[PDB]
Amino acid sequence: NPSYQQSPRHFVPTGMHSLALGTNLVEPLHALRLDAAGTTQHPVGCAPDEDMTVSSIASRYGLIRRVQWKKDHAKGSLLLQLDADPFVEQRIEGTNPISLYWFAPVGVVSSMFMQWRGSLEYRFDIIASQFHTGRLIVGYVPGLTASLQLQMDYMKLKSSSYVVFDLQESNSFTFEVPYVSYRPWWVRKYGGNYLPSSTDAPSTLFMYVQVPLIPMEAVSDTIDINVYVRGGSSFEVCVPVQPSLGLNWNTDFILRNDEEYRAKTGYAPYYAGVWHSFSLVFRWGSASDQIAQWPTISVPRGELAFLRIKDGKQAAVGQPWRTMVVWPSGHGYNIGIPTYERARQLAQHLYGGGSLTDEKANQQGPGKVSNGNPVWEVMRAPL
Amino acid sequence: EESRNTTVLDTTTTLQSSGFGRAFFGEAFNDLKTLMRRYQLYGQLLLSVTTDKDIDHCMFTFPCLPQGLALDIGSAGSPHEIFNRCRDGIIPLIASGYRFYRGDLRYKIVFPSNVNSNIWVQHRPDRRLEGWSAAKIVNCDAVSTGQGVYNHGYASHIQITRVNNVIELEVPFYNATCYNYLQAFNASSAASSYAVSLGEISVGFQATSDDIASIVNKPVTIYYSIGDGMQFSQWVGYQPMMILDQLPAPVV
Amino acid sequence: EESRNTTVLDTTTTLQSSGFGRAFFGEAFNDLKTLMRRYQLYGQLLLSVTTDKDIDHCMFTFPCLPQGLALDIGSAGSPHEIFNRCRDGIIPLIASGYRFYRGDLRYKIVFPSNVNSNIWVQHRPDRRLEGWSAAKIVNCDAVSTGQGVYNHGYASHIQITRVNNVIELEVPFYNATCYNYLQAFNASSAASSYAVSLGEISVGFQATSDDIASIVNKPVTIYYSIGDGMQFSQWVGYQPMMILDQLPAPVV
Amino acid sequence: MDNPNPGPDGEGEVELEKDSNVVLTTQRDPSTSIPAPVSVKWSRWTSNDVVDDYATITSRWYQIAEFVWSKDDPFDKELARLILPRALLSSIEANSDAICDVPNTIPFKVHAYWRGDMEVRVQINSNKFQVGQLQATWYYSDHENLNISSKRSVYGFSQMDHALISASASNEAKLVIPFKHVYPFLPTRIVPDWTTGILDMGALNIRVIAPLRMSATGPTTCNVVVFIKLNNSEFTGTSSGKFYASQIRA
Repeated sequence: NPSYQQSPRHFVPTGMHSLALGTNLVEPLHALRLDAAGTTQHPVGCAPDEDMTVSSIASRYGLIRRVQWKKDHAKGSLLLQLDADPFVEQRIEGTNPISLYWFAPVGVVSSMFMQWRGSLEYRFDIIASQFHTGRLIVGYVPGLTASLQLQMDYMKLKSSSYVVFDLQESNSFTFEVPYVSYRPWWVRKYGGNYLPSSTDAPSTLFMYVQVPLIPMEAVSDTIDINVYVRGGSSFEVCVPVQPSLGLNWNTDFILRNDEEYRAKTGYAPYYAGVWHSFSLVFRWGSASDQIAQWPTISVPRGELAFLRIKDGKQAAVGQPWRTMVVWPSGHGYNIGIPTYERARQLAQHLYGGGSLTDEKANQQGPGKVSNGNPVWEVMRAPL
Repeated sequence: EESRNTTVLDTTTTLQSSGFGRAFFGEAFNDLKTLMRRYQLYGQLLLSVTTDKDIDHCMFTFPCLPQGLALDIGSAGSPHEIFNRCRDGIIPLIASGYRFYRGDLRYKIVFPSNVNSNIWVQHRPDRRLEGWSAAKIVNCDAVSTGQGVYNHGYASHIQITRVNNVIELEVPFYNATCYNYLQAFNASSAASSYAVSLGEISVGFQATSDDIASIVNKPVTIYYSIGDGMQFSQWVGYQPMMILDQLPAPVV
Repeated sequence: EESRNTTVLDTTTTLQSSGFGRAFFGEAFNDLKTLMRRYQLYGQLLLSVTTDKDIDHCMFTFPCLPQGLALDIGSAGSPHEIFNRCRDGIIPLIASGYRFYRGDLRYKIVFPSNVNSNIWVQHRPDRRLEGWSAAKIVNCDAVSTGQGVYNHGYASHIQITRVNNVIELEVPFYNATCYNYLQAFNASSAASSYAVSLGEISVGFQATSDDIASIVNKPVTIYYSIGDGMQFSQWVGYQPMMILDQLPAPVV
Repeated sequence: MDNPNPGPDGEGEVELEKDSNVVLTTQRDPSTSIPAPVSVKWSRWTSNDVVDDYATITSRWYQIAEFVWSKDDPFDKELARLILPRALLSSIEANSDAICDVPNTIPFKVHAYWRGDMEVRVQINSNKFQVGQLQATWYYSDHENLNISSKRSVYGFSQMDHALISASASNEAKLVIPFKHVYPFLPTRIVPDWTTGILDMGALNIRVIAPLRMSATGPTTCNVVVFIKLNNSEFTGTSSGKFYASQIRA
């Protein structure tokens, strides 16, 4: 035993490693493996064919638009005016209360990032035989705000960058949309559920009809044009933020309007139980001072309110407790008193100027808790 | 063909490549594997004790998978506001675009600080996942099988809450498969259910029924990243998305 | 011209240069970048809970900028005595003399010690700064948008208050600009507001509404330095200053 | 360049694709789409039984689907959701005879497990004046996914790689499908650990991107025929044919 008498280190504790960092950083853990050098391995048929990579996800065409190009379109008719951002939109005509949406892979991989830059690539597949002859401008106006989105024609389009395509035999072309902005990157269109920081596109992509469609009398008068979007060779995204998109795997959404009434957060499930400082009262736990607290009901001056639950099956069951009188206990919070009319008379006593200690347990029984935090309906009556 | 490219009618000049932000921000964002290793909130739960729990009884369980859990918005009165409002996060938004995965996961379970009790954590690779229903965090009821207790041979770890209330994990790929399924899962084949989650992690407190009252309705949040061996294999396009800022605001 | 020098009528001899105190004090003070890296009090706030907060709800937010916040003296009854009496500190006194900045910031948020609850911290570079009004610490009210909650993809960190109640940060330059504005900001252009703060840090507790009462009216102090990448660019002269020891004393 | 001289023999060059004793010809170049690289053999890891590919019989082509594609079919329209290791057997059982009657599928009657690649040729016989376009897309394990009922549209299968069958060009769609299942073998019959969803590698599904368009007196219908080869196969677990049950009709 040599005695070590030199001065020791002098650190800072922290509770947790970094959640943000993910590249150049040996992250220590507690592996639930049996070997300390063990790492999952990929044999010759379990091999990763796809490198997960933004420039390999964004480099995939996704169908985004179906354009009806008929014979009776004039020499200036608009076919599409979609925006020159990766968030090109195709909405599903469904019956859900929140509308689902189709995105190109460049849009989904660009929705997790704050900023993007670079050229896009639109592939137009003009589905025609070799006997349809047409010609169409696919142009690009740098910097159109929404007020200048109208007052367009193909003649204003020809002053900017544009591409005139001759539909004679080859019936597909890729217009590579330029990236012209004042900004090296460009902030995402939608953002999280947050109405500011919602920036429209740098520029707009148009597609007019330069020379109208001239179909033969044996082929059809109409032609579908498919429009595909790909992140180009120069497309790139940088800052990882909250995705602006959600999956369709669970499209249920809960509107939190304040008109309905419930217990406070963390005080549910609750059951009818006795309490020594107060007769039954709704308790969220078995220890003392664990009464379920309740919000204050906005009762106007000169009236009163008792309660009745919307669903008696979700209520706490001693009879299932469907009526309740919410009133301050004096300990700084509102208790919910289960009642048997009696709730109306108790609201007449309390809101009329009485107290709990004025003269004006056996029903506990099994003590079934409520089904989570059930919604309580506020019944209101004049005093 | 999909990525064919017939006639590139290019009007553009050359744009200077930033290296996916390497030139400006000092870091490249091309590799999406290293963005997947930022920890995302996996689950969020309030500790609800139903029956009298022994020391062995697991407080909660969850199947461990990179697809994200069956998304708990919450009850219609009290919704979990992140999974209500900020739908699905990043890792199942990228794993939504693939079909198979072969790799490990990390967890970093964060415990409440009011509790002091020692916490055990089991990894159970035996467990099959019977459908996307109940592919979620299960507050465990009274014990009927060996699911509900601490078990012996499975790999465990005990976080002392008094030292640090966060246990950080590395859940290995213990499947007999080539790779596991990655979308939502309906369990057609009976052995296919052995190939979705990496296992089934169960977290349990070692407290008796007198210290169990300080545990009740405290939050436990779980995180996850994909842990350096994760290789999503087959490219499958994305499904219909929902745009978040079109979700309705809570009108006063 | 400004720094022209027509006829130097010098009566002086040579004075021995100390090296900005290197000869006496063992350290040079010429570089003002390294004086800027001493931590200055950024903000100071009492935790005021308004509505019933969920686990996701952010307790407070602040836009993160080296210019100093919109200076909160306080209410006319109870002033914050440092920003009342010791006006503005050093880093916006030096950043008052420049126009643009490009760099990072450090924060070192100090939490109260009576609380135990685990604390999350988000950096949100999406957020624009709408004017110097509300360029300050915002005690958040009830949730209407995704501003008010924990979010997924943004870079976060969770300090365990039981281990150490201080989280130390490095907020990177995630702007699409050349450099950001550095004086006070009136938001003329609608995209100019994307170029003032580095982002918008939101700190939130993971406590329920029963542990939220120990949080109420506890102080949280924030610091900042400029983090080794900060480069203030365009020289702009100082504005009218106010002398501090001419401020009136509190007469008994 | 551009010297058209048709004769009695016709104008263009005809390309072949010969197998064991099946040659099927196409005038047009295929639109090949290969969703994964070619699979390794993988009988070393899970089979001690005698394993042999029956390439003189299994690698022949066999028609497994034919369907009229009229102009009455709208835009977002399925035409055939073929489950291809099943559809090779359920087409034969749809011909009202057993699996052992066809040379291509007798080792499915005998053996218990199968791993192999699949070639698919989705041939069309549209007129030159018809205008329309199919896509033929392979999805790995359709029925092991529950949100595929919402993905199953032309916007979702255009994102993964797929073939396009234009009705003007009378195009042909080659489609090389290597084996990527979770488990390295597909059982041909009811096996002890799974009974439901047998021999289901995934779904070839053939949506419509553009419907048929024509004049008032144009040719309305359009026949599409799907052929399948089973080339880099291997069969293991020699078992009795009386344990093989018939496929689900679907």
